Amino acid sequence: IVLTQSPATLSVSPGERATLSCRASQVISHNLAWYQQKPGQAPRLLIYGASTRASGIPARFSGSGSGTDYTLTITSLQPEDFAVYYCQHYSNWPPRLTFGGGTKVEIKRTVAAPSVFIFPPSDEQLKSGTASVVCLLNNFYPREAKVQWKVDNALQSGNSQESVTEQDSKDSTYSLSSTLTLSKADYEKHKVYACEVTHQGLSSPVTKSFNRG
Amino acid sequence: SQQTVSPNIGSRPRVRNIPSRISIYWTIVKPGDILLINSTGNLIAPRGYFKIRSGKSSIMRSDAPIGKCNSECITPNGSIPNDKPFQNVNRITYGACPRYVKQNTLKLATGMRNVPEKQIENGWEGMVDGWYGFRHQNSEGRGQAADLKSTQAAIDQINGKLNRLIGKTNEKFHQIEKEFEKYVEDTKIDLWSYNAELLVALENQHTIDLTDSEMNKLFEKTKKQLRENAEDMGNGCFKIYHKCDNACIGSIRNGTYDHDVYRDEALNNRFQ
Amino acid sequence: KYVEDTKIDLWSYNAELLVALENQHTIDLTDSEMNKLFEKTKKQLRENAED
Amino acid sequence: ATLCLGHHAVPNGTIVKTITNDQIEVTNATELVQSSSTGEICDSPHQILDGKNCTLIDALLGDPQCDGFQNKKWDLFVERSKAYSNCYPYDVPDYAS
Amino acid sequence: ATLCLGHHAVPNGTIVKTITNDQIEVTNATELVQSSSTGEICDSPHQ
Amino acid sequence: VQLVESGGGVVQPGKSPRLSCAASGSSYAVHWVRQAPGKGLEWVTLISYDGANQYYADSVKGRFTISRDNSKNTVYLQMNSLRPEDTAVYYCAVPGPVFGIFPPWSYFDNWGQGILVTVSSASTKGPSVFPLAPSSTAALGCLVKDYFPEPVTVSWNSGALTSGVHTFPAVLQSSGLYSLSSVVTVPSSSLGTQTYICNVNHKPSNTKVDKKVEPK
Ligand SMILES: *[C@@H]1O[C@H](CO)[C@@H](O[C@@H]2O[C@H](CO)[C@@H](O[C@@H]3O[C@H](CO)[C@@H](O)[C@H](O)[C@@H]3O)[C@H](O)[C@H]2NC(C)=O)[C@H](O)[C@H]1NC(C)=O
Ligand SMILES: *[C@@H]1O[C@H](CO)[C@@H](O)[C@H](O)[C@H]1NC(C)=O
Ligand SMILES: *[C@@H]1O[C@H](CO)[C@@H](O)[C@H](O)[C@H]1NC(C)=O
Ligand SMILES: *[C@@H]1O[C@H](CO)[C@@H](O)[C@H](O)[C@H]1NC(C)=O
Repeated sequence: IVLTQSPATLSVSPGERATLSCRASQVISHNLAWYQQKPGQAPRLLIYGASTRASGIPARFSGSGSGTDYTLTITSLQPEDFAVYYCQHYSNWPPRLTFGGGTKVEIKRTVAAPSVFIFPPSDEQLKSGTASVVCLLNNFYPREAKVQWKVDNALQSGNSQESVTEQDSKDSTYSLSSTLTLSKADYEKHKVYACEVTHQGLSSPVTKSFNRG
Repeated sequence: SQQTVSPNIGSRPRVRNIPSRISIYWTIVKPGDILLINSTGNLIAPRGYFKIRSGKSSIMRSDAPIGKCNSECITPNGSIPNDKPFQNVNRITYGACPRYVKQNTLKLATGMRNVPEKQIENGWEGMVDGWYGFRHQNSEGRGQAADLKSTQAAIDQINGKLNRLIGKTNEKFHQIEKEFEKYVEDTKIDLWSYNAELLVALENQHTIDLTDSEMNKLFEKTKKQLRENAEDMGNGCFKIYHKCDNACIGSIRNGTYDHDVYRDEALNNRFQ
Repeated sequence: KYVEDTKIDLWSYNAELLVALENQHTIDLTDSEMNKLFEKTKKQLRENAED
Repeated sequence: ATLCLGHHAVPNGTIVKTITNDQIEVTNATELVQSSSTGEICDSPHQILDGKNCTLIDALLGDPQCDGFQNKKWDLFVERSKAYSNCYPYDVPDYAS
Repeated sequence: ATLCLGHHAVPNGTIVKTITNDQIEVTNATELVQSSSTGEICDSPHQ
Repeated sequence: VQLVESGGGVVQPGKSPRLSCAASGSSYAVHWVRQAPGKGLEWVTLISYDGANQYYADSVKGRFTISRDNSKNTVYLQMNSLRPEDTAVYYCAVPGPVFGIFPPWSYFDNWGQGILVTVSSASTKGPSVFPLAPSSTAALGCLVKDYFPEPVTVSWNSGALTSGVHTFPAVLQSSGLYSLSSVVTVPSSSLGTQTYICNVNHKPSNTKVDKKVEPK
């Protein structure tokens, strides 16, 4: 049996209520458990037997459901509730144990456009055999961002590597970095290198290009 | 409507050193209507009107402190969680509350009948990994193993009825929460207490029958499996008329056993 | 009002419980009939067949 | 050579009721009646108006001690046993209504 | 040489409730609640 | 009833590392749930309270083995026939009771701290710190390319500046080596005055590199 968790991410402000869904491929007879995973530490058991709340868990965590449709509710969300949550199935006769994909309970914030910055490769790396082009998307909201690479107005594939930070302590913002790897030979072949950023905070896909001179 | 009230001049027992009084009256004026006041003295006139809405709101007499927390059900003895389908805290409630019953305890059986070792119903305090299982004494030695099939079948059913009993399902529920005379309230609490007492009895009667069955089924499954190769040795044990290694017992308990393999071997030891 | 609501809540409880009880019996009923017919066949064929 | 068939047991179990039994010990059980309370009304999710030294009628008529209650709303008004009136003596024929 | 024992089935059945199940599909079912009305009071048998 | 895990670090395919999960004094059943970097939870194995039965996921079936030494009060996750798809944080777990009984398959009310394994077969290479030059409001950084294993500690001006910092997590390249960037923001005027050095430090493959940024 397979567990499908929705939404993959849920944007919530403190005080608000969260509604986390877990869909099973077939009836699981209430054998479901919910876990809270904070970064670095082991998952924390919240609910078991779909509705039974674990020892010492605050009353605000409410587990429900039947058939194949189950739910996890946090009636009045505290700042300490922002984490990843996984639903879990278990059974003894047909032996089974599955975990869902997990849902991120993200801090709701106002839409903020990324501050786009393009960095050309260093002279030191250039004289090593490989050239790495870096694009910086600073302090943006929401997480959903699209970065495209254009080498002399030509889209790349499988030579780019994205890396995003966690929601900032102060303004719960996101910062992302896409790095394009090219050989010194291929970097010499072309003149202009563009980075096209698509984000809700921008009215149109904003580009930041540079020339070798 | 019309309300005529005559002022009654006369001293009454002094209250905050006042022998006089003010009798308060109210009038509701509908959107079409007009309010008409006639007075030749002694009137305590209004200064305007109040907004008058439908319902949903209420009042409660309570000396319990208000605190920073979230609970859907309120009683004058403080808020209560609405997990359980019934409550005995107070007949006076405001939110989506469990029904009020006279009983302070209603135990819902969520297991099987307790028949312990100390005084087929062989209760083993040592079997803690399942509700029903096997104990063998063979060539290799002694051992105990729980049957997870009969166990999961019993767990699933208790899960089903428990969830249905405590809400936490997707419905128009089995025991819907109360929202919200003397005689009427007592009539209510007596009929609801009867309901709770009968429901728990019915529910537990089913759960005992349920669990008793699962055990009987597992004993009969073993009987039909071993067949002539064993004999019903009084109690909950069988006497297999051949030798079985830790893999032979495994084949019986895991269902992959047949009488044809150990046929001639069993026929030999039995006729002695 | 209060009396009528008290009534409708207790009668709605009755209907919800009755249907549950009735259907619980009907499922048990029909599940049995099937199990009985399989076991009747098992005792009839005996050793001449295998499950 | 000897295969035994048993079940789970606990030293002391919970006594329950069935249709044919008023007292029957079972391995595990659960409570269906809320008997305990913290002893405090929660603010969330309902609008609570603590009447304090005021009655709703005193807040309505406008007793000086109740001036703070003007134009206030509520999901539930909490009336205290220690509340008192401190304005002109009055009587409300049909007060409860 | 091979004797199979089964039962009746329908593509889509009716979902009902029992003591242990809040949602259980069955082959056939019937209604116990009158939800519809013509929208007219009948003269017979009352005055 | 605290649980303690051991047998982490970096491991080269072909080797057979042994993962250990110890208790605090009887015995329950023990499960193993793994979490790949950036990915979700995956159940891999379990061993019975006694040890008679052992169940493995299709992912690790035939490659992993589970054993238990009640005498030592521990469970052993013997992992052989490695794949770089086993690079995960391993958590041992204890199944919780259901209606008074403790069957092997259930929820987990007790978890180990988590031990990370790294199936890689890679040289303990030191990082090559390259700068990210600020163009002519306003950002600059440090490309800390090709290093192994995890982690690297980066600080700006020996821990002088804190506000405006953004150190991205490490990305695993095709080269089987990690690489990360660290950036900062300050006015496009103050760059001419103030100088910026990214103090990069690698624990295995011991190195404490320093790199200054200059406008082009
Ligand atoms: C039915 O079975 C469940 C387990 O499936 C029993 O739940 C367990 O109840 C005990 C009650 O003592 C809990 O023990 C804990 O002990 C510590 C130390 O003394 C104490 O600090 C805790 O407050 C707690 O009392 C245990 O955690 C709990 N387990 C679960 C999973 O909830 C239940 O008692 C059984 N009910 C009956 C009536 O037999
Ligand atoms: C509940 O509420 C009242 C509030 O006046 C309190 O005095 C009383 O002790 C409580 N009654 C019960 C039966 O708990
Ligand atoms: C049943 O019996 C033994 C274990 O004792 C094993 O060889 C066999 O594969 C098991 N089969 C199943 C279906 O569990
Ligand atoms: C209520 O009245 C008492 C005197 O009867 C006084 O001491 C107290 O301050 C008052 N409290 C409030 C909340 O007004």
